[PDB]
Amino acid sequence: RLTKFTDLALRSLMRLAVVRDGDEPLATREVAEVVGVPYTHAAKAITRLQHLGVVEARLTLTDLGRRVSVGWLVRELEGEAEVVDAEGDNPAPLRGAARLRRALRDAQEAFYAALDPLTVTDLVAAP
Amino acid sequence: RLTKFTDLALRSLMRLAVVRDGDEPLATREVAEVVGVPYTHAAKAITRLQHLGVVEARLTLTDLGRRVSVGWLVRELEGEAEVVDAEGDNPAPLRGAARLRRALRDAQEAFYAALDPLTVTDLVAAP
Repeated sequence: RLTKFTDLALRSLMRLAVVRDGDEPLATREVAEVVGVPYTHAAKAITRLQHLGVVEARLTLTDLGRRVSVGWLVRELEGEAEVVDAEGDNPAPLRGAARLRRALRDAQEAFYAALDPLTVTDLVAAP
Repeated sequence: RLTKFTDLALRSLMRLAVVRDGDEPLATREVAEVVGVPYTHAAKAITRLQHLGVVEARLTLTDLGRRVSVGWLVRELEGEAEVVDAEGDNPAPLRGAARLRRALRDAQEAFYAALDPLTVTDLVAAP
């Protein structure tokens, strides 16, 4: 599974990918409603997506916002979760623990490897 | 990342892999201490590992307990977590949501694909 935040940001920019013509006014209120979350979590996602340069804030996607690999975007959004959340793991000494930790980091990289090929435009497509 | 339970069971049978000679008496009390968790969670892991046939309970590993693929074992331990935990996800309608859900299930399968090659004996090894 993923991160609740990583999820949130993905859904958010995925929704901002949707409208491309003069469809409507969309800001943090509109998208906080749309993806179905409080405004407090959606400001966090919108801003961390502005700091990663996908959202230009006057809200729309940037060209960066559309051509970016999702596996990398997930790495960047979920890596901070790997920092904050995994600091309170503190597991005990077990024989072979680090050899597993190696394997788990690898399988995670395969998870990310399957998501590196695709963009947000691939997510919200229409053949 | 993984499941707290999946983790727990892995560490448990990994510890039961350790002693193979007449080293000591090991039961659910000993291993609940060893991997550093309450007895209440460790009985759940020990039993779900007996129902998956890796632990013979008179506690040791079975031959099944040693030659099993970990990617499959994780699939089986974390799949029930995919049932219980993901029932309370209930996400809202988003354009392209199911195409993502496809991708996320795939990347997960790549995560598991990297863990399918290895056993518990590979985890607790010694070249």
